[PDB]
Amino acid sequence: EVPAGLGLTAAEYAELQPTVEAYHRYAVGPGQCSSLVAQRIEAPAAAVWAIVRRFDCPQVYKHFIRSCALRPDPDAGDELRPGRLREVSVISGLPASTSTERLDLLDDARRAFGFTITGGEHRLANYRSVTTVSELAPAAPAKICTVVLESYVVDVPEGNSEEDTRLFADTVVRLNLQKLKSLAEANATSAA
Ligand SMILES: CC1=CC(=O)CC(C)(C)[C@@]1(O)/C=C/C(C)=C\C(=O)O
Repeated sequence: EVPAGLGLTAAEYAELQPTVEAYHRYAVGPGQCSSLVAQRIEAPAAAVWAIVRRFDCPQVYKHFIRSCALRPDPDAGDELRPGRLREVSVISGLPASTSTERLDLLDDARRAFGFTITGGEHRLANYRSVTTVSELAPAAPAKICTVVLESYVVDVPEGNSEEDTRLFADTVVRLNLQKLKSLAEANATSAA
């Protein structure tokens, strides 16, 4: 029952399906499309999640982001609560110059993250994203495998097709996850 084109095996998806059925699901309207991307990372689940949970600094693992600035505190000092907004700057030439994104879900216990795009300069509208970090622990002593799942839903512009939009989003998402992998694996190598 593994969704087509995912990148995860049957044994792996069987464990992750509760996390898939809980955090990654969407109601897709005629002018919308959704997708789900998986990334395997060889690194502890805490290290990967520690990078992902930082809403203030997405430019660390996110490929096309030159700089980012977080909006000042509406009465929350030490912790980033859901409802916070950030303003993201993107490299030149891309469909988007800049984006304003809001924190939707941050759960440290269940290791789930999410955010929505409100406004800015870009073609993609109403982009909702959910990122979960999951640990697959072998009963016998094997290497560490952490699986990151990131799903989204987005509106398709009237001039753009569904593939062209989805291919673009999948591309950005995977470059983000490949960087997160590269980063967390280099950090997990030096520590022990
Ligand atoms: C790099 C870039 C180019 C655009 O045209 C749209 C937008 C500004 C939203 C974007 O930041 C896309 C970000 C995506 C798809 C996922 C994310 O970051 O989690």
